[PDB]
Amino acid sequence: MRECISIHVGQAGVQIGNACWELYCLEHGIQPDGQMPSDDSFNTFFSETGAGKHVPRAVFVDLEPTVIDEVRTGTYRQLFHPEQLITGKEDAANNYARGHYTIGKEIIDLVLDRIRKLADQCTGLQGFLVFHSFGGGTGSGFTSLLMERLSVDYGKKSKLEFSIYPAPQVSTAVVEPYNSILTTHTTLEHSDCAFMVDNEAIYDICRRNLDIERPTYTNLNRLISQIVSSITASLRFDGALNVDLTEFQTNLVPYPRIHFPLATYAPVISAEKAYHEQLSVAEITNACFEPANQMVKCDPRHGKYMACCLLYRGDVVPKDVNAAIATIKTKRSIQFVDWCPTGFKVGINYQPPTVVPGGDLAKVQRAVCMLSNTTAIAEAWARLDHKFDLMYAKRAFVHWYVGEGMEEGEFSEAREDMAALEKDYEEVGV
Amino acid sequence: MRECISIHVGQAGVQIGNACWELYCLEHGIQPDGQMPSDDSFNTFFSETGAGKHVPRAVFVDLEPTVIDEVRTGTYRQLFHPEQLITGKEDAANNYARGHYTIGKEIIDLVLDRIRKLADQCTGLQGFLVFHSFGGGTGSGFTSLLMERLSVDYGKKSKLEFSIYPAPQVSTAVVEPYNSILTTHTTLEHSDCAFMVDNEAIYDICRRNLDIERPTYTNLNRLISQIVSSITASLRFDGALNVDLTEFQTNLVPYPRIHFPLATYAPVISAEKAYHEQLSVAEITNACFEPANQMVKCDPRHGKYMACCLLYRGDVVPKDVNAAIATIKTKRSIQFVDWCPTGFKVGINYQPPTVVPGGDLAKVQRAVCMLSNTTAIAEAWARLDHKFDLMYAKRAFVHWYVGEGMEEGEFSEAREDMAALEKDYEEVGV
Amino acid sequence: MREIVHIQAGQCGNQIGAKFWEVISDEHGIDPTGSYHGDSDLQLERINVYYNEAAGNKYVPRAILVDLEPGTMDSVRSGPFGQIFRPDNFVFGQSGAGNNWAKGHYTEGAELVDSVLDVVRKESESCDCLQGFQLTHSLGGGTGSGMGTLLISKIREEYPDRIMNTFSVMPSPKVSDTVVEPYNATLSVHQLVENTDETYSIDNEALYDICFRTLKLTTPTYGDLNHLVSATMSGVTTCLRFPGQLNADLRKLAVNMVPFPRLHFFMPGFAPLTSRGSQQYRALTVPELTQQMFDSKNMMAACDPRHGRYLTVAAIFRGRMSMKEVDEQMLNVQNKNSSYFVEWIPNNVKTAVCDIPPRGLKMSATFIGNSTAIQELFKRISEQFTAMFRRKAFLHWYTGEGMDEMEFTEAESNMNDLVSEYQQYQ
Amino acid sequence: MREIVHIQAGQCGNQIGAKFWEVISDEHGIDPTGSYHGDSDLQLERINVYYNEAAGNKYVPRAILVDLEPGTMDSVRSGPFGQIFRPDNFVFGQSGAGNNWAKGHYTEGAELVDSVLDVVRKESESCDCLQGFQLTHSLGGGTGSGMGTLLISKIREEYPDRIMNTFSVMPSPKVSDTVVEPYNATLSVHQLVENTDETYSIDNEALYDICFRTLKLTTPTYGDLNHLVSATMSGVTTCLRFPGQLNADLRKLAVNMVPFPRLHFFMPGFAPLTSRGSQQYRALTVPELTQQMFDSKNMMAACDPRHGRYLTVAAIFRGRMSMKEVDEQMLNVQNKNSSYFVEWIPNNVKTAVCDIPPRGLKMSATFIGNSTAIQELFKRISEQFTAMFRRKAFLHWYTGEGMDEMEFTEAESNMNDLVSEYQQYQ
Ligand SMILES: CC(=O)O[C@H]1C(=O)[C@@]2(C)[C@H]([C@H](OC(=O)c3ccccc3)[C@]3(O)C[C@H](OC(=O)[C@H](O)[C@@H](NC(=O)c4ccccc4)c4ccccc4)C(C)=C1C3(C)C)[C@]1(OC(C)=O)CO[C@@H]1C[C@@H]2O
Ligand SMILES: CC(=O)O[C@H]1C(=O)[C@@]2(C)[C@H]([C@H](OC(=O)c3ccccc3)[C@]3(O)C[C@H](OC(=O)[C@H](O)[C@@H](NC(=O)c4ccccc4)c4ccccc4)C(C)=C1C3(C)C)[C@]1(OC(C)=O)CO[C@@H]1C[C@@H]2O
Ligand SMILES: Nc1nc2c(ncn2[C@@H]2O[C@H](COP(=O)(O)OP(=O)(O)OP(=O)(O)O)[C@@H](O)[C@H]2O)c(=O)[nH]1
Ligand SMILES: Nc1nc2c(ncn2[C@@H]2O[C@H](COP(=O)(O)OP(=O)(O)OP(=O)(O)O)[C@@H](O)[C@H]2O)c(=O)[nH]1
Ligand SMILES: Nc1nc2c(ncn2[C@@H]2O[C@H](COP(=O)(O)OP(=O)(O)O)[C@@H](O)[C@H]2O)c(=O)[nH]1
Ligand SMILES: Nc1nc2c(ncn2[C@@H]2O[C@H](COP(=O)(O)OP(=O)(O)O)[C@@H](O)[C@H]2O)c(=O)[nH]1
Ligand SMILES: [Mg+2]
Ligand SMILES: [Mg+2]
Repeated sequence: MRECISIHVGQAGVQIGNACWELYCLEHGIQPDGQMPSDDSFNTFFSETGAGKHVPRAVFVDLEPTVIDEVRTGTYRQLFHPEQLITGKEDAANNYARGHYTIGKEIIDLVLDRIRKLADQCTGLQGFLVFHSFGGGTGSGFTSLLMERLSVDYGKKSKLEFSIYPAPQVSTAVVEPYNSILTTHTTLEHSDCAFMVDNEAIYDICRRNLDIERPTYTNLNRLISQIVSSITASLRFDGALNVDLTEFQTNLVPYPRIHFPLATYAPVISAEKAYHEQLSVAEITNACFEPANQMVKCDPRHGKYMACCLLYRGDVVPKDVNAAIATIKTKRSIQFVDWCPTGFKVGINYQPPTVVPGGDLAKVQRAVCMLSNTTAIAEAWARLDHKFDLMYAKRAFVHWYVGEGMEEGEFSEAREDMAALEKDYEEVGV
Repeated sequence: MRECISIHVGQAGVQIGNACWELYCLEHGIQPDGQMPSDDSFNTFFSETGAGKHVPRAVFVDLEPTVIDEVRTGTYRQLFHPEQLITGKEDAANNYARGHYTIGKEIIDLVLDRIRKLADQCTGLQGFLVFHSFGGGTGSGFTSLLMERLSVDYGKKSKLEFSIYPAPQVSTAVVEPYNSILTTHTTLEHSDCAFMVDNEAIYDICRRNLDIERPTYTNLNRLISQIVSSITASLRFDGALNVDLTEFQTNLVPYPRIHFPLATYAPVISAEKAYHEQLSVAEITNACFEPANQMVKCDPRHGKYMACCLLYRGDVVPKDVNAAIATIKTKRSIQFVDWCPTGFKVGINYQPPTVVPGGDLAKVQRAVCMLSNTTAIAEAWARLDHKFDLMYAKRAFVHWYVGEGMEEGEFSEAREDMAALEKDYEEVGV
Repeated sequence: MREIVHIQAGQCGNQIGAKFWEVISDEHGIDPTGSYHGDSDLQLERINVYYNEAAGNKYVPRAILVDLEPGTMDSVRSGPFGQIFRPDNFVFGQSGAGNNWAKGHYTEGAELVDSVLDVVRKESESCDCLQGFQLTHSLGGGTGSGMGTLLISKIREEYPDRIMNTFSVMPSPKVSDTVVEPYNATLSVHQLVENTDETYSIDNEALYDICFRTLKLTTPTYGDLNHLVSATMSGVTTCLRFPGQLNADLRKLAVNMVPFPRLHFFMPGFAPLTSRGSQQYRALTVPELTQQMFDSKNMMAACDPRHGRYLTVAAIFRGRMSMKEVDEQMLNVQNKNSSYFVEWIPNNVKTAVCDIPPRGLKMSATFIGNSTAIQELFKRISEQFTAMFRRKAFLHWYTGEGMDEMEFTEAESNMNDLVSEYQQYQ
Repeated sequence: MREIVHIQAGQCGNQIGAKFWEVISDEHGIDPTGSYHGDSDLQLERINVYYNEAAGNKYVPRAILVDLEPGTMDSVRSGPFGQIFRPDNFVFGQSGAGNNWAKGHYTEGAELVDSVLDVVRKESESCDCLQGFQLTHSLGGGTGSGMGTLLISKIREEYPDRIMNTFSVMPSPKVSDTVVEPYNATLSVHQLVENTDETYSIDNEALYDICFRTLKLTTPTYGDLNHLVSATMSGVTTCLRFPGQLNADLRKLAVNMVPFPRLHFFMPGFAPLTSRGSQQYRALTVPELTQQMFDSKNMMAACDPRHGRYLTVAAIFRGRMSMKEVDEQMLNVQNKNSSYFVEWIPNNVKTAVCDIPPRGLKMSATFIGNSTAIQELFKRISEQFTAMFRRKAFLHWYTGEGMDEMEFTEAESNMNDLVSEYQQYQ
């Protein structure tokens, strides 16, 4: 009942996983060895063996051994089933075609089988939670090989997808635009709700709200994990207005292809700041409509809102929430589309946000995660297809992709399909 | 009441015996000196003398001294009666005709005298358990000499036979195809249920399920003994649905010559994984229908099932078993014959599988041994009679067999009789 | 798990190699005896990248040593780490290359290469999963230039899909010890442009400039030059030997570094580099580590990158550091220096970050630049070559080995084709 | 319990024999005095296979020592282990064989064989169950070639069903010490093809090739050659002296190794063999033992197996090892080398595995090849014989012993019949 299989692909997905599973163990009170000292609240994420050991409903996949061998050696080595951690022989080299066509074939039929040996333990599997990098070779190419299989083997089941997406200026690779554009078929055809996130936006959120001058990835992953906990909290706990994983989508997604919401969390705040402000429902609701808190570097004021899911958790009351979203409807800078007169889906859940004890983020009685479908996100696509255009006009790295079994025409067919999505998000704003 | 005489022949049968008697001693709580510290559960396998010493109902036979002199010197030197460990001077040289006509001709009337002195201590002897190699000279030739005698001396009594059979690729001898084909008269005419087992299939089970990268024969024999403990468990213990040794045959054997079932065991599992798998009755039932767990390298999907005996042991309930076999009947890849609408014989026994303390195979609440009559096994015969045909077309080693008193025409008469068995298993699938 | 096979050719290749084996053995915590003596499980968890296990827990380097004289084998084997190598992996001739490429490629190394290749086969098939070949040599003289490129050709034909990664010390005008260096180098670069997946171009003039104007060494030896080379050799494989925030295999470098197939001639560098009398006064922090790393003085080929544009740079950082600070600095560099990067690539910098800095450093960066300025190294060699070849000088020593004058015309033709392809994007 | 009777003939047979008795006395832990001094019960359990028990728990080896000269008896009796043998079992003449087969077979040894054979009876009647005869000799010269094959004929007629198993050092052109070597061997091979159940063909050219190209010995003696032979003699009987996962008697070898009655001219080998200065760098394990064992440089006859196909190979392993790993490697060899095995046999490799490896190594493998490449050993002797015999050279030394010219014609006829039967299955 209410299970979610969680798939963590390549270094970014595995390292966000290593923060998600750090959080879910604390929030359910599971030890890092998988035991539980002293109710079904853990069941969405944890299978229970007869011995009294909890086991996570997850798969970690990397085509190179290094990051998953860290998990198999660090403090979580006792938690996972030693076959649900899957390592290939050779790296995908930031090349989509190694992930999808050449190295992915040597491990996909093992990955998909271990996913099936998790599904046979569920009773009403609610959906999939797929975590990856858009810029990676495994991140783009292996996720796109895996989603194509999952979308024929589990066609009804909703596939939610958490993507670290290329930034305006911050980048780690030269070929990040190629891998991202080649991924756009995956998200359009074989995904049901795709949460784009940006490293440069979280780096700025960390600088302004957390007072941390120079963050690592472990800081970012303790913000991305906090969103997925807050999405799943209605699946795991009691609330005044619990939201199902399918109910969420019926309010977020206005049209079949328009399933790329922004996400944001409030209050992101340092423990030193959190004493000197009161953090009421109205304050944390207004914080979600600041450009300063969006986790993709695009401005929501250059768009129109189609729908917002305000998923509150902790000590919040429907009085306060209605009184808050009445002020958001009053502000003329926050503009909805003419065809969504309701605008807001509200969720309210009684479980406060857990604090990771080694984290930068305050204890707070309340949080909200706002997940928001808006026309503005098309600018994050207009940035990256302008990076693609400069390189494909030269064929600047194309021999590495053609050399590993890809058709050269797939680059044109992917830039074409992205232009049809960037068209669709401009078309519905009117 | 409910005795079995276990006859262990050649090196393979004696070394499987040294694992069988290692297990039975642990399972009944008998010390390796035959004493029992502190119900008649042991009575099937052990005679009890007035000193409080339990002596096994076993005969060990080899035409050479080396392997039984090791049994006479190791930890079990005090278990066995010294004259039921039987040895000759001269090795059978992987030559059937030395085992049958020339060397075993001398030891046979001493082997029978021990079997007579064991049967005269039984009261309602249930049958014989005969352990051997198909590829050996003692394994093929001496077992076929002995069975011809036991089938006139004890004509009513059920003769169950456990055979290590030649593999698709793994082989230890050049003449393994000759000895195996010459044995096919023994199993057809002088046996009642013959369990073929393959070294290469267990080597692959060890690699995939125990995760031992490089196993010895001690690892194989500890799986082969575990199946016979599970066949005999209903003779030895209390259960919900105990199965008699002839009740077993009345459900396994559809036709007089169609008595070559496959065997498999589940869960084969290591201590690394047994604490993370559920090992529910549904999973360990389904594991028996995987090609991955069959102990002969043939694919059951290239056959049809005639009958299955699912012999469960440990903590199981008839609710769970009926609910499990209902899913097996639902799966279109597991195909029964049109003339067996019932298909399944179920046994359920309350005694869990005993761990050998030195072993790789983990402690578990449940096991099933599935013993299964299927048309697929004819491919393991089609492999080996194609090895025979290449050598007999040249008469490639025939002078060693003709030189030791065999008729040359017995090779044609054995390849002929094998083709009539391989015909019978193809004929009944329709 | 991503094994490497490492090969040393001639005096220079065996000297930069036998110094590298002292560096990566100090990283992995291996005694000169071959015994493990390190601190950390992270030192041992990837020792299979460069070593084989042997009985008694002795570790043997997966190195093959090649020469046409015994005297460099005697110099490596009698050296500080000389005991650590497998005695049966020393493969040698008994008369030198004479500083002649054609002796290396056609006569004295053509005899020997079959006894190299069967040792390379023994070590490569004994690997679990080979990633590539790491070959150290020089382009001057005859053993490294002519036998090493024969050996690249033979290994390339047998392992077509594995990374061929070469570290190539090569001629420059103001620091030279051979008359026939331009001939040997021109005949050798003709093999590297076709066969290698990466070649790291290294210069004794630039390695002396680091020693004089950065380290302030009064009398830098070849042992001090070999220490600068081997730091960048340890640097680029770090991400398959140790964990990190961003992992980059040698192939993950190649896909990002090499836009068009033949433009794989890189220029390495290292940070920090200080005098031992100024390490007390400097911060090793990522901004200071970056301002050094992009300095025209820090790079190990004499080509000033300000005489061209980078196609790609890779900065492989090591140590506990912020990804914001690393991503900030690799942005600030290519925006404030935008006239020195090609403007048809939207980001020219690859980054990688390992969690384990070199022993005795809190941070390190290894730099790889694919600058068009490297046209100057191939140009000046081609201009030295042209002057000797226009009058056929010294060619009886090469044509005596049965080489054609047509092969000199064709090698310098292919050299100018390499110069033209770098100049095209400038 | 499967006793063996061992017989030594001429200088070579007594020298490979007197070294063999030092090797198996080290295995069984027997002192040069004949007293037992070993570690283990397994050493004593089968000591009857090669020794007789005598008073005071002294062990006396079941050798018969045969020569036509006293000087090799004097050299054995005075040697490292000479005092071990029974004084009555030294059976000898005074005037030698003159390197003449016909002196061995018709004159000097025909006188002596009545005094040999009646000692072979005293040892065979002291046996509980004799399995066979293990005869060491050479096919060059006159004592081993001509008296040893007289003695094979006499023991074969008296014991027709016991294993006759011979270790036969035999001529080759590049390592030769006798003018009439081709004659003596051709007259002797004519007896071996009819009477023996197994003959292990050994060559001084191949035993010197192991000493130079594997062991790297600078000056290999006959004592070093005798050590390589006697390692494979200890090897093939191991499975009746020690326990194992797969036991193979000399008869269990013969049934698997000899497809057609006369094709029993085997070719032995041994592993691991390592250069003395290199052992610490080598991993002792089943796939390295395999890659040595199945390579053309390791076999103890001059025949390169790449000039034929194997009929059967037996690999008798010793040590604690996996049956999956043994069965995997003996599969991988004959599938990856399938052009070198006959394709009318569906598996060409016999395996055996003993639990007790030789003293001082963790594992070992004795290799026995049967291959159509053994045609080359019989061919080159037959063509050296032919080139002398067309001009009747040296025949007055043989016809002086009353031998016919017809016996030379009939021996070389039977030699070409043995060459033709191996070449038939090529
Ligand atoms: C107290 C202190 O700070 O000591 C430093 C030091 O003073 C300086 C000057 C060191 C020092 O470097 C040199 O003296 C040197 C001389 C000629 C050529 C190259 C280097 C040092 O010797 C070098 C040494 O580096 C290492 O030990 C690294 O692990 C290095 N390996 C070796 O140098 C090595 C030496 C002997 C045997 C085996 C290895 C390494 C480099 C890259 C990748 C892996 C390992 C270090 C930190 C120092 C001293 C000791 C003074 C410097 O080198 C490095 C690589 O850090 C030179 O400029 C840097 C900055 C350092 O501050
Ligand atoms: C520390 C160490 O590794 O010692 C080894 C050794 O260095 C090497 C080089 C040994 C050594 O072998 C030789 O030197 C040699 C020289 C000429 C001809 C044959 C051998 C060794 O002497 C030989 C000796 O082997 C034995 O003792 C065997 O049990 C052997 N018996 C004898 O050699 C022997 C010697 C004196 C008296 C009686 C017996 C044997 C072989 C087959 C069957 C039964 C017994 C061993 C392990 C070693 C040394 C001591 C260096 C090697 O031999 C063996 C049989 O292992 C040669 O290649 C192997 C690999 C070994 O590593
Ligand atoms: N927030 C965050 N971003 C990460 C993390 N790890 C990697 N990234 C991002 O991942 C993007 C590039 O993808 P890769 O890390 O190379 O993805 P990959 O699947 O491992 O790629 P391959 O090595 O080719 O298989 C970069 O833009 C990084 O900023 C992490 O732990 N947290
Ligand atoms: N699983 C297993 N297989 C064994 C064992 N011992 C031998 N075998 C198999 O036995 C088969 C060959 O038969 P032999 O071992 O030679 O049988 P044998 O009766 O002793 O033959 P003879 O020596 O001629 O008397 C091979 O295919 C081996 O894989 C053992 O302990 N376990
Ligand atoms: N860095 C470095 N350069 C060297 C070394 N030895 C020689 N060189 C230089 O680089 C060139 C190498 O050529 P060399 O290796 O002698 O030719 P080879 O032996 O025929 O391959 C020489 O002319 C020297 O200038 C050394 O130990 N280190
Ligand atoms: N391996 C080995 N070969 C020997 C030895 N002594 C001689 N040989 C060689 O093999 C041949 C043996 O012939 P030999 O035994 O002298 O003839 P015989 O005494 O008449 O039987 C000689 O020509 C030598 O080349 C020895 O100790 N060991
Ligand atoms: Mg990756
Ligand atoms: Mg046997």
